Amino acid sequence: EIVLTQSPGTLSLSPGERATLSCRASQSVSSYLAWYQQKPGQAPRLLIYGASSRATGIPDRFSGSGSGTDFTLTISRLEPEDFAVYYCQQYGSSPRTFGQGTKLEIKRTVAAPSVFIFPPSDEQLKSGTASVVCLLNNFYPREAKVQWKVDNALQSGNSQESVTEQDSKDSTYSLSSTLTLSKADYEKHKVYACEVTHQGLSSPVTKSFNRGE
Amino acid sequence: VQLVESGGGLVQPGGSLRLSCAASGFTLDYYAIGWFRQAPGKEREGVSCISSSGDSTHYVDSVKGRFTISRDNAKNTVYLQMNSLKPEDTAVYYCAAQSGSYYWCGSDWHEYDYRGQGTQVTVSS
Amino acid sequence: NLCPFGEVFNATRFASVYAWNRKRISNCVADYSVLYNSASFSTFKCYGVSPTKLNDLCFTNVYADSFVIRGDEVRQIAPGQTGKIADYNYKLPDDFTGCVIAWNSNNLDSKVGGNYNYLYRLFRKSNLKPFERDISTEIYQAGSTPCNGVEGFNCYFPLQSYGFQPTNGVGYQPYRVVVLSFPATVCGP
Amino acid sequence: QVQLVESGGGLIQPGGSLRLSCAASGFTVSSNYMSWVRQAPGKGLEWVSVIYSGGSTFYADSVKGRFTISRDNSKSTLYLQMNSLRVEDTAVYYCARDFGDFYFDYWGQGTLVTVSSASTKGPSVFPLAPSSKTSGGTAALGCLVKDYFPEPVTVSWNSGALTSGVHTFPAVLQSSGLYSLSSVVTVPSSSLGTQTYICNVNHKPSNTKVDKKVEPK
Ligand SMILES: *[C@@H]1O[C@H](CO)[C@@H](O)[C@H](O)[C@H]1NC(C)=O
Repeated sequence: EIVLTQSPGTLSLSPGERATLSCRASQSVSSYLAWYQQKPGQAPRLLIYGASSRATGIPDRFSGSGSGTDFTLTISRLEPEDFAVYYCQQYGSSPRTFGQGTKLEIKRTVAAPSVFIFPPSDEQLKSGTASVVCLLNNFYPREAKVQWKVDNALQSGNSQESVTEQDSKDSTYSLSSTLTLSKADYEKHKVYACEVTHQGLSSPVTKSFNRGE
Repeated sequence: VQLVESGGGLVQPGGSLRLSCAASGFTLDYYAIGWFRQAPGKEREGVSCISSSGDSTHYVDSVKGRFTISRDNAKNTVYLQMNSLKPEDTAVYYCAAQSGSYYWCGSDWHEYDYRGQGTQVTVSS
Repeated sequence: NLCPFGEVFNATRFASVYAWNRKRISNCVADYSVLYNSASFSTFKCYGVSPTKLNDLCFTNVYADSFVIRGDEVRQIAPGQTGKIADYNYKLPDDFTGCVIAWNSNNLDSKVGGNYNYLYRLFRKSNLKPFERDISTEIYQAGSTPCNGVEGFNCYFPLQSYGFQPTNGVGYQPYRVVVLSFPATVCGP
Repeated sequence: QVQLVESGGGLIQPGGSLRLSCAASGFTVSSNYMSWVRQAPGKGLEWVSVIYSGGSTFYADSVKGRFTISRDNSKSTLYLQMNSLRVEDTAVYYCARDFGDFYFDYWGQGTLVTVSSASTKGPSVFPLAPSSKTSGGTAALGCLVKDYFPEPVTVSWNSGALTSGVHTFPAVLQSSGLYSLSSVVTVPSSSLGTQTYICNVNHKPSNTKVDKKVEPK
């Protein structure tokens, strides 16, 4: 079971630049190496086979090199449609194996998130559960810290984050943090605050609300 | 058909281990058995082999005086006595079995058909 | 008369597996203990017989098949196996009686930059029968439009080169293989 | 021109069975290598199974004994029969044309297999109301699509008319084993009284369709 290690995990460039993605094998696979591209919600597309041969219809800016244990995919003149996930796959030994992927994301200027908070609807409270939602809209880079403060106490373990794929037009991200409580626990507190830190903020932003107003 | 290694684990510098490769699903009479080590982040290397004839060959300089490979056809197992252990010897040890000619022994892992999944040997200091 | 085993094992050049070689061994005395009791062969598997007792047995006559394949394919040369070599190149019957011998030949069959002389059959629509030899080079029609002798989409050459280099991992290195299939005219000493 | 379409994926319980099928055009399936390759969510690709051009079949160790690859050339269809399913068999399954058991030069679109003891449940849709306080002259609103199973749902805003500024987040599996999701969209605050905003949530595994009007409190 040859293990393919891909590097880096994430690569952040801008259109027109050059991308160098590496695949490293736990054993020699000679030339028996292939590369695939996968856009979100789509299937893989074969790009390179035999370490260096392009598949039918693959543009000239895509090219593979390497052998034995080290392989490289190079995308020379990046275009918006080229930002996706790239997989390597050996067929030197059975079973055939993939790498864990290298994600290629568009690098833009830092954009701060606009922050919103939503109290639970009355209708959901009738059901016996309360979901508080914090939205971080249209920011870059993807890394951001969201931190729940209920009556100034730091609330751990009761929340979940989700992040959109990078917007195709402005290359930004969106994030949601959702804090879930029972109605009994939701009505034991007064102030619910979402606190957000990001590279584009000079100091953290807090949005908050008081229960029942 | 399986090859399970055992007898390894934690040991002090200067201490000894006795590795056992127990083979199931077939008898070991016609087979040569080899012991291999994989150090952190490298590829496997052959440590020592015994042939169907029962003759031994050791492939690492460091290990000629110290390690002794033995075979037991009745209980269907093969043994690697490792004395005078050193930090250099820490690795995942595998065993493998290959049905060759009488005196054949092989230093190369990819030339044995039956392989074990491995056991860890860690030496302190 | 002693059986011409050196001509088989020690031959300068071996056959490619799709066009494997077959030599009849007839009216000679054969020494198999020379073969079994050596350090030479990484594979020496016998089916229906024991390697111990090969000399003191007699056969109607013997066949020595021989070819070159990569190491991790030598396991396909056994009864009951499946795979590209067993399905499309050299097939042993389920009731095979004989021995299968193989040794690394990196120092004979490897060349720097790749030895592309040895080929195997990659594409075929049915499996070979036991001891079939298929040497056709017809373009393989993997689609509905007929190929008319020119490679392209859905039209593949059925054979592929191994490309043996001396720097390959030994799993990818060339191995020479001899299969021994067993009145009566061929006997031991 | 090659085309591959997988179908058959859905929710099954551990131990249950499922037959995936893959319709193919552009080549002859009976003279070609074909493979099943699966992708567990948020993760990488794992080869499952291959059928050779001559009919031989091979399986990853994870699935040997309980998966069977097969094909019908009459129908130009590849099949993956799956028995004794386990939870770690959850994944999108792709059918792929295989060049000589080397690499995968054409892929289908993928059919999602979910293995879980949890039971089908339609979402509850709750509004995310724009606060009177929003920031920048723009206001955010949305729908919380909570506690449904299995995936997927579809969310649209005003039945396709409103798409600018719509973020429909990836679904998250909670501790209970149900999915939760949110759809949000930024609009002018000017339009809060004038314009109506309604989210259309659809969940076909349970035949649930909800149209919830979101509006200020
Ligand atoms: C082949 O050549 C080797 C080396 O000269 C020799 O020992 C052997 O007897 C010859 N014949 C066979 C069958 O190996």
